[PDB]
Amino acid sequence: LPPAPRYFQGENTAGFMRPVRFEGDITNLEVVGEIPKSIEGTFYRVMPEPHLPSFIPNDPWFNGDGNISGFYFKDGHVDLKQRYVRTEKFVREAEARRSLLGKYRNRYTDLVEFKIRSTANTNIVYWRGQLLALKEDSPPYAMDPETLETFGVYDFDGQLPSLTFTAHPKFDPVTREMVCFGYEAKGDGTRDICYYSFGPDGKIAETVWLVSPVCGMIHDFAVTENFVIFPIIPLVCDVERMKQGGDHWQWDYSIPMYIGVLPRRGAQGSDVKWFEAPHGFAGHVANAFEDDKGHIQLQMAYAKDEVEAHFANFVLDYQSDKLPLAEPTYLVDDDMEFPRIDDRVATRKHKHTFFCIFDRKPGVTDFEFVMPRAGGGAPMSNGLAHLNHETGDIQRYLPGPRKLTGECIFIPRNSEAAEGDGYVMVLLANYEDMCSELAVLDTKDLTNEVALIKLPVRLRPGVHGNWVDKSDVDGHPAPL
Amino acid sequence: QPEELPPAPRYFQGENTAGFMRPVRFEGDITNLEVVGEIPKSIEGTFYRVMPEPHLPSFIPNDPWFNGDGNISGFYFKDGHVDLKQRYVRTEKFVREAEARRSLLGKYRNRYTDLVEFKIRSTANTNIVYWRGQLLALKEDSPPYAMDPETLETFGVYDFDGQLPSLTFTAHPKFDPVTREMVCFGYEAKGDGTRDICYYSFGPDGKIAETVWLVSPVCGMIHDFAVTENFVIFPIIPLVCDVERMKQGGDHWQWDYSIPMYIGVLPRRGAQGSDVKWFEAPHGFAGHVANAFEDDKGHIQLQMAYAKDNVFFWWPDANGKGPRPGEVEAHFANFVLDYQSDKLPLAEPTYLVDDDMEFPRIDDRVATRKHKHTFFCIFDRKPGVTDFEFVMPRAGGGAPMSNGLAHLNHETGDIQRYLPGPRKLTGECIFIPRNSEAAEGDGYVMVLLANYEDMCSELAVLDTKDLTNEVALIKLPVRLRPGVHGNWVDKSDVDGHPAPL
Ligand SMILES: [Cl-]
Ligand SMILES: [Cl-]
Ligand SMILES: [Fe+2]
Ligand SMILES: [Fe+2]
Repeated sequence: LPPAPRYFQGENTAGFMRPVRFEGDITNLEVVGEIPKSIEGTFYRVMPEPHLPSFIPNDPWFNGDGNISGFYFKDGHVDLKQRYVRTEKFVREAEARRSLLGKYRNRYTDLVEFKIRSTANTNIVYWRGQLLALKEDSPPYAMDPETLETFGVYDFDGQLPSLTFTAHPKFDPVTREMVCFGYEAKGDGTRDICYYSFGPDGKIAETVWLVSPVCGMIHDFAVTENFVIFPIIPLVCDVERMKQGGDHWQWDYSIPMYIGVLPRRGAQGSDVKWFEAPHGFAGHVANAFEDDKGHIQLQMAYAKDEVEAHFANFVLDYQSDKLPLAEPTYLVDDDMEFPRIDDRVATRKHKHTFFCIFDRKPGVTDFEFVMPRAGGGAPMSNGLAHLNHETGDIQRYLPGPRKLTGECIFIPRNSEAAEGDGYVMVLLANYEDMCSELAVLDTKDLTNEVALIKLPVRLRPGVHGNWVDKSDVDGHPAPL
Repeated sequence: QPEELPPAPRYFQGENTAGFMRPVRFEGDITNLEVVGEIPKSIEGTFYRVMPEPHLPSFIPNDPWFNGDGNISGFYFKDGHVDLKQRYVRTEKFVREAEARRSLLGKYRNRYTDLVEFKIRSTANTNIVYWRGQLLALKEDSPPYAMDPETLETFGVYDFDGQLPSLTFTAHPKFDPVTREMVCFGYEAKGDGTRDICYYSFGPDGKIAETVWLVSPVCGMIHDFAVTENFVIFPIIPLVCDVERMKQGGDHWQWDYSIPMYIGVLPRRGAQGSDVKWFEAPHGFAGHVANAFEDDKGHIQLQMAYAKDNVFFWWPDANGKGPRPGEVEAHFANFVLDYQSDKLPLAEPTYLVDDDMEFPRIDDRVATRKHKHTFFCIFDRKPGVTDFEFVMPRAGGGAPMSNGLAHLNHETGDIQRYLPGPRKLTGECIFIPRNSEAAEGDGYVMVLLANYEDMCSELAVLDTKDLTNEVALIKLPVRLRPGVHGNWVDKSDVDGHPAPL
């Protein structure tokens, strides 16, 4: 076997990116200010954090084993629980005490044969009394919301029709359905997309097989009352390249940003229309909804070719036979990503969005101090913004010149709160202290920290996270 | 409000919790620790160490470091790999404060400052030893807390199946490698300010063997003791307890300039309390015992750290006077005691080395018998050895400092010194026999380093053939607060203690 290094080396594991690899508990986290006493629930977030040094030099950040953080809030107190997902990779590498899984999404570089290659390191969502730890090349891993014990790879009682499960399922607040898909749904380099949904009784509802015009990355999707929408990133998979030891993904300058529209209920695969947005990068979906003309308003981060994407509105008409789309309109000027809405209006008209920004205004980030301490290979964000879509008012939270942010969560103030009224939480990297902090903001004034929770350790830059409110028996908020 | 408790802060403040002393308070696992160099693959066992680490901010401003809840680290070694397991002792203090989510226990050894009545006040934060399949987490004002060596689960306060005769159990029991006895005592054994010492021992069958009640000439701190084939020896630190001072909110301990360093000698087997002889060493501070043994004349050679002033300077005299931090040096002293002698005053001890030293360890395979190897912490004040300008603003305020280890060969007089570097400090070391046939003092030394450059802890592995060379440096991703005592439990020892030489 290629030798297993006994310590981490290279930019992906330097400074703030150095793996900690802790599993366990820190109760009674230190707090500056006051956590509102009525907040009750858990903030779950996932970070890639390699458990063992990779035998692959400069293994990318996005290949790291999924480590789940839960912040448990009650009566103005907060406790941390942290545990690795017991993926096949994690379990087999822990038993061997060395790395065995190879390059990102290239099984031809693995030192042993894996059934499931998931690092479960992209998203952590709640479904019917379990957490689902998500990686778009794999089924979910089911976990206990209270103990963070791993139950195992989850196939929804043998109903899962796809080899793959998106990191970005949508929760319909009216129907209580989890709306899902997988791309490369029949394995490496396949153009198969499987669209499927689960009702609140846990039974599969939709299953539709459709065909992508290229084997492209479909990272995120959008759901409206009557449609599901598949934006394709121009990253394209060739299995022949992989068999020679090459990358799963390669950028294709020549192709549009395809946006597939499929009827949400009772469709065949041939019903998909592959609209052609101008060449660019499909970032995260904020939300999509049908307007009173029945046209789809798709709001998502969009880049051409630190966060360098813009908050785009695409207008889609399923009835239109013209496949080429106009350039989108832009809702704000900011370099942005990681958009969140009040999920009580998901798949319907939203008028509040919260997102990460990278403000390049001189002085906002002390780059001279931060860059030599930051390591490499994770998105950077130096603030949050709140857009009111009705008034056009924007509030910006800037944590400080020596701090960066992850993706935020939104918490309704209570079950009677107006859309976008409540609290925002976001994990900060404090490069001064080389510690993580959890900031609690009131949506009445996003510029002010109501509480700053001071972790005694670093949490590596992570990916997605979700709020599970104690008032919601099914873990998801009630519709507005 | 009229009965309102003093407020509990929601974050740590003060020097005792700044920089490297900032509480982490993590419980759980870090497996497969990063290693520079190579851990010798034949090393198999666990290094257990305890640190005081407050779980909740004290209602007392600037609460001393030594008031922190006992947090147990285990470093599990096998086949050149090492895993960390970390867990708090479930003391009454820990459990009740966790349930209230606030501090309730008051000053060090002053129950009159507690916000509620405790049955057991232990923080179990001084030592962690192995006895008959359990860990015992030790604090000299309390019985031990029993813990699982594999999971670090707390079983609870331990009274040795109802046999424990004392309210108190020393942090420094001795393990006789020939008889396999655990030799123990407690001072203040009948409660606050009592002069009662209970000397007791447990055989390898778990049954109590000795129990002797004796009387201290003063209510003085007996932190450590020594055991020979035929004697037990009680050196008293001139820190003295007055209960009347405690009732007014004052310190348990206060320095007494006027008294000798008393050294009590009691026959080890079948004695009455009246058989103790209270020898009078010159006024000074009784530091840790390396080891004691009887020579061929039957005289006791007691080897211990000894200072001429108050090492525990945070407990000063009645006028609040004492030494500054770093002012008092302890030296490696040899006291000669003859139980048959009727002269109570003793000569000044002889000194084995010049170094400012403490935390002496021997090859415990010769404990209570003649030893010819000692490993100890040193504090070298030679300019440049510690970069104080860099370290002091990052160190917070904690235990007196160590910037190296030394190995003394008592036969040859040869000393080797391990200096980890100008921006690193050391804890107490452990000694590991190379194997069951190794000569005395032949094997490995481990020591936890505080690396102030990286603000991380490291575990250094040394071979006794050359103490100056790190064979492996284990790089923890976190800080472990400076701790107190630790012990090696070798996988080759069914009872957790090495076989006699
Ligand atoms: Cl598990
Ligand atoms: Cl326990
Ligand atoms: Fe994503
Ligand atoms: Fe001690």
